[PDB]
Amino acid sequence: MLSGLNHLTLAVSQLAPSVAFYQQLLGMTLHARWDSGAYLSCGDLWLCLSLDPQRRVTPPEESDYTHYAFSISEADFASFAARLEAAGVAVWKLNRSEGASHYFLDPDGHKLELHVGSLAQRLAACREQPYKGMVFF
Amino acid sequence: MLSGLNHLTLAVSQLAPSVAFYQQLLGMTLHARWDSGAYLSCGDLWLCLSLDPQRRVTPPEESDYTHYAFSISEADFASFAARLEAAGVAVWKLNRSEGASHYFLDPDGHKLELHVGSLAQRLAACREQPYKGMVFF
Ligand SMILES: c1ccc2c(c1)CCNC2
Ligand SMILES: [Mn+2]
Ligand SMILES: [Mn+2]
Repeated sequence: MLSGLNHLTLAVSQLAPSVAFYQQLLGMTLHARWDSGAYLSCGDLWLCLSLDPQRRVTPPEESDYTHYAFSISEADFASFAARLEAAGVAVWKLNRSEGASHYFLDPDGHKLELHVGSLAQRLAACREQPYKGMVFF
Repeated sequence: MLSGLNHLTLAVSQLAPSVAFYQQLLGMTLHARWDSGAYLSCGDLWLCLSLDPQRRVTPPEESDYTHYAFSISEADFASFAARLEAAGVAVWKLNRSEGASHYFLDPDGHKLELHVGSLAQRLAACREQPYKGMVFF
């Protein structure tokens, strides 16, 4: 039986700028780094950055909608989003189609998101403003 | 301040086979489905499947090392791997690291993993046998 996400591994093209992005800019905890990777945590999330010569810096119009959202409180959301904007972090989406979210890119174009709210809260919001064809189980 | 992973969204080329894979084969709970996506949970993980015509069915040689690992107990690992094998699910890598791992592909070629073990366990093993260039913080 599967019980959750054990870890997220992101391939990165340049290890040091990626470590800086996740640790310095996003505030995640850096536990270890080596010549070809790093281990970080974000709350209970284990994040692995893996130096991969195959990773390409990918513009958002070239990649699909696969993305990774990080939880933030309602009190912290706007100032964190505004700080990323002021720091020049690139974006990839503007329309809030799934609640209070800020969509931004990592240095390699991994699609990231700040989001306020749980799945339960999402489902409750969708009952009032459902997607097309939506069924709840 | 970021407090964890809020959700993982996978772009999928065909919604029905992806729902079958995550719900029926992998045993995740399906909470809602709409014409262009679905919401599932796996323990604390909120998974979103998003129907995306830009998703290519991608051979593993043509994608980078970015991947998503799910937690499973040691006791359940071998029978779950055998279930995936019986279903004909392709493997993209053999395990050569600490902790049991099974590296398998989803219908669109998303790189998945079953892993037994925490970040703390990995760090303890690395302290005893550090990777080349490893520094701890
Ligand atoms: C460094 C960074 C990430 C990973 C590994 C090593 C081995 C297991 N799969 C994930
Ligand atoms: Mn999202
Ligand atoms: Mn892994």
